[PDB]
Amino acid sequence: ADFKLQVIIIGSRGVGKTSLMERFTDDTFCEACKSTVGVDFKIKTVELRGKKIRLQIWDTAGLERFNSITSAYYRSAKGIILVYDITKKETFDDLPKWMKMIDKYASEDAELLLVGNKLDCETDREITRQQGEKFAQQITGMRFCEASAKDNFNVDEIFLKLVDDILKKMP
Amino acid sequence: DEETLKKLIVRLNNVQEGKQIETLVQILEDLLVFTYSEHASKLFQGKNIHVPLLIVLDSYMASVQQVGWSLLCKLIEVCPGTMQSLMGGVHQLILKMLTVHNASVNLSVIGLKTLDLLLTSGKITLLILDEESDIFMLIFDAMHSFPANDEVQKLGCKALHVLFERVSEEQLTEFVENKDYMILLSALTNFKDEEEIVLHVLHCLHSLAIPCNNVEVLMSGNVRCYNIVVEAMKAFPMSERIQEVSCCLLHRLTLGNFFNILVLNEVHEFVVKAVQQYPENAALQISALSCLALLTETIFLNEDKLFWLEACYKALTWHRKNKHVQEAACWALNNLLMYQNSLHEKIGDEDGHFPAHREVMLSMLMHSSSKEVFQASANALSTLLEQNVNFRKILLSKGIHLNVLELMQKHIHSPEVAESGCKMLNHLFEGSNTSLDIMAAVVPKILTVMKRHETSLPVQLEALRAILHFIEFHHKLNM
Ligand SMILES: Nc1nc2c(ncn2[C@@H]2O[C@H](COP(=O)(O)OP(=O)(O)NP(=O)(O)O)[C@@H](O)[C@H]2O)c(=O)[nH]1
Ligand SMILES: [Mg+2]
Repeated sequence: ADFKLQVIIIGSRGVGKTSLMERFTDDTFCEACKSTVGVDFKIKTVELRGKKIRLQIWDTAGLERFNSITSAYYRSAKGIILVYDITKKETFDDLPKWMKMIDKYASEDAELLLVGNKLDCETDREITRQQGEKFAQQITGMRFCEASAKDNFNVDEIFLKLVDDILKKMP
Repeated sequence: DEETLKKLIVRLNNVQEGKQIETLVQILEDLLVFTYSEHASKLFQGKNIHVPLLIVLDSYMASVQQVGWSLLCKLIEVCPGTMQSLMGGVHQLILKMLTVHNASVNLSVIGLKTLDLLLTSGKITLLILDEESDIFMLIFDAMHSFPANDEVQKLGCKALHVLFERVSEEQLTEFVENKDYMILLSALTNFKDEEEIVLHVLHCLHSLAIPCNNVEVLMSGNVRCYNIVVEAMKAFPMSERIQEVSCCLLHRLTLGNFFNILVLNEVHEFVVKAVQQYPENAALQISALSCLALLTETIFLNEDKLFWLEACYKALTWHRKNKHVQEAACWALNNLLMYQNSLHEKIGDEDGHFPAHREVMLSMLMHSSSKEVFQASANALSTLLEQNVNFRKILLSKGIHLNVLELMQKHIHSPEVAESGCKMLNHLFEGSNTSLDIMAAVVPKILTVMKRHETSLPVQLEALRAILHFIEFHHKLNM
């Protein structure tokens, strides 16, 4: 245990934040994933870049009611992950509000990554594939990398690329 | 009679045939449970003959080791002096006896039974721990290999409950390396309806939530310590042991992550029931009232008010001689009144209302010798005065100002008590008269408490607020 992080996962409900956190940390999956009643850890130990990394994954609610409580944790987050489901368009159009909360609460060393979940319905995807980086044409830290939890496609790519992008910068 | 036992000792002392011996001591087992007398009072057996007969004559054997390690446990109960002679050996032997016989659900129950009857002494736990065996590996292997056996899971767990209390502060943090968590937690799942297994599992989880890199892993979402709630709700609604242990664990868990506990509503709705149902087990009070004094900002940021206050008054009244009960209870009363203004109207000297201000007054005046109780008591009499203009007329007449100034001057070498007592003296006087003897007695003491802590930002803020109340007759005021 050489370093501790605080990577948080934020996004409007129904997209699959808990499913991505589970696919990375413990690889389990049930189709009736009960919605997170608040915030919740899922601690992880990853060994990379010649260091042991104690990664803490704060899974958040997504409702409008808990939007205050989650606001307490945007400060310490070394890397923030924002998610939108490609089958519902309004689950992407929420993103101005999430970006407003990020720009209000986050820190200066907070890398902000966007992730599109549930890619196995790309043929039914009501949101396109080009729109991601087109929205990420804002502040240059905003990456974009679509993935899919239930089929385990580019899942750990998200977290591993994120922790590399984090610890390649700070001393 | 005794000459039969002499023949038995003479037979067991000389090994000639490897199979006949297992009869003789077996008959002794009958005389072990034959309660006609304490004929095993000679102290020659069971400590100097039976241990060499038990380790040498059959180390690997289930021939003799089973009935031998059964005779030892049947002896330790009846003949008491063996408990003094087993150590001061039997501890290097039992680790090998568990190691070799790693594959018998009927020869490991007796080993763990001698362990759970043997570790109650002390000074043998230390000698077992300092060895090459690493007994935790043995008990955890015996628990791993044998699900569904009700006695390896218990007689284990009860042998960890007494072994985790004195291990380390780093081996404990190691056992959270994906070990303790699986064996201990799982037993909770298979035997969720048996009492003693659940009580000892709650104890063991309570005994490795001591570090700070461990409360994270326990409150996490991979081994979620909300098994405390299900244990306090189903397997023991009306038994004080599991309630007390569960609630002390829940007090230990409340580190800087409150909004997991209070949001999961069943972890602040159940602790209150544990307080109100059992007002006579002081450990339950010093756990639960402290836990709810911590969690009250979150439980009132999200009736529900009336929960604590009757229990806090009952805790103040009954456990008078204790200091921790009164500290935690007036802490919870203060932190309840400061975050719910309405029941300020429900705490008064009149009929129906609770006279808790007198109780906090007497609870400060008794326990003069402790800084923590005066700290929390001045914080609990501050809030009880700033929202009322009738409680600052009884205490002003009973003589609490001289008492609190003597208390401050006795604890002159601490800034906490000076700050809290000065806040009490500031809130107590506001909007009253000052008969010049009062000022001439007080103001030197506040100036003494003002030039002995000349760094703390609130001990001069409260002081240069409190002295503002006091600043023939002219031939006295000039003096
Ligand atoms: N096929 C498929 N289904 C998915 C995928 N991700 C999520 N789902 C489905 O969508 C459901 C949405 O539930 P959930 O994962 O909790 O979404 P959420 O937004 O994280 N809920 P909350 O944030 O409130 O906890 C899941 O239960 C699962 O059935 C995916 O990649 N592929
Ligand atoms: Mg979810």
